Amino acid sequence: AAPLVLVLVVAVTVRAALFRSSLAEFISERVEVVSPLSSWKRVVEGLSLLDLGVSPYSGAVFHETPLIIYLFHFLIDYAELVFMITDALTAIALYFAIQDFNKVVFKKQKLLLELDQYAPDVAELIRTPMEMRYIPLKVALFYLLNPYTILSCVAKSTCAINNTLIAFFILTTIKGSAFLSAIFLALATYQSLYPLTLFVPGLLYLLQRQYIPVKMKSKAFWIFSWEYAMMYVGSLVVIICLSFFLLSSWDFIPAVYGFILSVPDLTPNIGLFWYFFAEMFEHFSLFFVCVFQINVFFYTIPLAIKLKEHPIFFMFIQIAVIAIFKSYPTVGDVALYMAFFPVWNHLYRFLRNIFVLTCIIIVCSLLFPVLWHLWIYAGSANSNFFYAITLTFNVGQILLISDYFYAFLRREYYLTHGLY
Amino acid sequence: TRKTYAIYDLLDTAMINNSRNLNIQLKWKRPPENEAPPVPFLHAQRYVSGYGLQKGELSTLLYNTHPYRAFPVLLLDTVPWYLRLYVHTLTITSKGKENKPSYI
Ligand SMILES: CCCCCCCC/C=C\CCCCCCCC(=O)O[C@H](COC(=O)CCCCCCCCCCCCCCC)COP(=O)(O)OCCN
Ligand SMILES: CC(C)CCC[C@@H](C)[C@H]1CC[C@H]2[C@@H]3CC=C4C[C@@H](OC(=O)CCC(=O)O)CC[C@]4(C)[C@H]3CC[C@]12C
Ligand SMILES: CC(C)CCC[C@@H](C)[C@H]1CC[C@H]2[C@@H]3CC=C4C[C@@H](OC(=O)CCC(=O)O)CC[C@]4(C)[C@H]3CC[C@]12C
Ligand SMILES: CC(C)CCC[C@@H](C)[C@H]1CC[C@H]2[C@@H]3CC=C4C[C@@H](OC(=O)CCC(=O)O)CC[C@]4(C)[C@H]3CC[C@]12C
Ligand SMILES: CC(C)CCC[C@@H](C)[C@H]1CC[C@H]2[C@@H]3CC=C4C[C@@H](OC(=O)CCC(=O)O)CC[C@]4(C)[C@H]3CC[C@]12C
Ligand SMILES: *[C@@H]1O[C@H](CO)[C@@H](O)[C@H](O)[C@H]1NC(C)=O
Repeated sequence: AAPLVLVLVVAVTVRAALFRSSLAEFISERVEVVSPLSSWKRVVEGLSLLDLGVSPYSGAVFHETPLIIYLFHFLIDYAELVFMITDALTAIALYFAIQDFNKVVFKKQKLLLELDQYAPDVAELIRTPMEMRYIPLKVALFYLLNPYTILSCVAKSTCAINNTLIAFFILTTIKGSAFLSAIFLALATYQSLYPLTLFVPGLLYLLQRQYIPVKMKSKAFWIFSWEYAMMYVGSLVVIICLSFFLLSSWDFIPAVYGFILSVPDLTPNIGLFWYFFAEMFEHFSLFFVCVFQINVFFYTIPLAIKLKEHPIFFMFIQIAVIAIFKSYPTVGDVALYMAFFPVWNHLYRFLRNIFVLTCIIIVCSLLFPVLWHLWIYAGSANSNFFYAITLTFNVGQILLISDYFYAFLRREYYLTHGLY
Repeated sequence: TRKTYAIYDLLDTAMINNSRNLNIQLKWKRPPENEAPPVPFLHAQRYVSGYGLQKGELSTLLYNTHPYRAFPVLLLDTVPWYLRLYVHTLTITSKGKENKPSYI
């Protein structure tokens, strides 16, 4: 579409202008924008180490997967072009996924309207094609022009690549394609361990699309679930075994996954793990790290229980929970679930506490660089200031996500029982 | 350099014995600038570049004061684990142009 092309052009131009600006070096070194598993300097360092005959996983600077090193061995040049293309590809995938999802949900709404399953007078809550016309465009616009995404791609972080993988998983899941969805979910789990939680939303959406009732007594559900699980596990096993042969050693598995799961760096971030484990008694370190990494995988099952028939909202909430409670969170990770906000903007009337939470999130984001500079360079602040900013930012994120969840539940209840 | 030394053989009775102690007195003051010996051909200094508590550089200056002779040097650096180094940023610039170490 013409507006999509215009948005893509604007985003690419802004990214290129910031690439050629003098702020590229400043952005590239931001702790909020880059992470120990996603910095570009570490990609360059791990590529340079291979030229010396030293395995890049023998040090403590390089923590990226062999696929990234293979991609950037050939594409060490045109890196900014690579990252701009990945951002544009993520926008395109999200656009088409949401465009198909709108049609699917409109067909469902028409079905329950014909069956008169809704309340007698819920005309205001009824979704119309006019209101859904520009939702796919706004989804791609909330991602391309998000300051978080612009910073994350100007800094040349692989977070953009992992976001592209998740977006393509969403697109393939929405467009059937169980095979391609499994491959893309395996690729997303390869880069970061946490995206494996999206297996349940993907399976639920595939079952709903193929019209298999999700019942314990049902056998078609078990057959399809087994096929999808085997496909996912095989695609992950094949990727692991193949990428073993790049350096003919298994040392990448520690340096990536043990790093993700054990949090050895303790380097400042927007997350909640950096200080908790810097200021921590060693008696309970193992117990608390186990609890904190359980926290991410904790909500997938109870969320599947409540949201069995609403798998896309379940996937959005899961992406948000991953981005919030990841071991090494990034504003780029946060920006992936803020691309879904235009989808759920029909829930606005039931949204409490939206202005305050948006203001808090904006304040925390703008205050991250200022308090980081005061702590690190000015020297007039402690780590306590940055810790407080991370606490407030994550509380705002959590309350915003729970607020959208509450609005969704309110709309479902009103549709089922009757709005006054 | 050709250096002249004065030897005080303590094993010689004709120099020191039980009847007297030895107290060597040397007259030395800082020589004027004209009489100062030439600076040694090799000396080095080390320092930290930058400010803040996030990033920096460990810079080493290696001085070759010989007017016409160039000699190899062997630099050994041992940096603790908390100062994470990036070897792709290692630059050796002599006389304003890049220098390629013979063995790294
Ligand atoms: C660049 C380095 C730091 C920059 C920091 C900026 C990053 C902020 C990025 C994301 C934070 C956003 C988090 C909440 C997002 C809310 C999503 C959303 O769309 O909610 C929308 C609600 O929006 C709001 O309520 C928020 C607006 C109120 C306050 C924000 C505006 C003032 C802030 C501006 C400050 C900067 C101004 C500078 C020049 C612009 C729903 O709208 P709708 O549903 O389309 O309405 C029609 C109803 N049918
Ligand atoms: C590989 C996937 C899983 C993640 C990365 C996204 C790719 C689908 C994109 C991102 C960057 C793209 C590349 C960006 C630049 C180029 C160079 C282009 O050729 C040139 O411009 C070379 C000119 C010359 O060498 O003289 C050919 C396409 C290619 C390889 C692109 C191929 C597709 C790539 C790898
Ligand atoms: C992705 C899911 C489906 C599991 C797939 C299993 C195998 C493809 C991989 C996953 C973890 C791997 C293991 C991870 C760690 C090691 C230790 C490694 O020994 C070491 O060099 C010590 C490393 C260390 O502990 O620091 C030998 C390979 C091995 C057994 C690996 C063998 C291959 C394994 C079992
Ligand atoms: C692609 C996915 C599915 C891979 C799944 C495998 C991981 C869950 C495994 C593979 C290697 C494991 C790591 C291998 C080595 C260590 C070091 C270990 O710390 C030690 O050095 C203690 C050693 C000892 O206890 O004797 C703590 C667990 C940890 C991080 C392990 C955590 C679990 C890891 C990441
Ligand atoms: C991989 C997925 C599919 C399973 C769910 C993962 C988490 C719910 C839990 C399960 C086991 C836990 C791990 C069990 C053992 C260890 C070793 C432990 O090693 C240490 O003691 C060093 C870290 C520290 O003590 O601070 C670090 C946490 C870790 C990786 C744990 C991190 C959190 C894990 C991965
Ligand atoms: C050694 O001893 C003799 C006897 O006391 C004394 O005359 C002589 O001066 C001593 N040697 C020196 C160097 O003074």
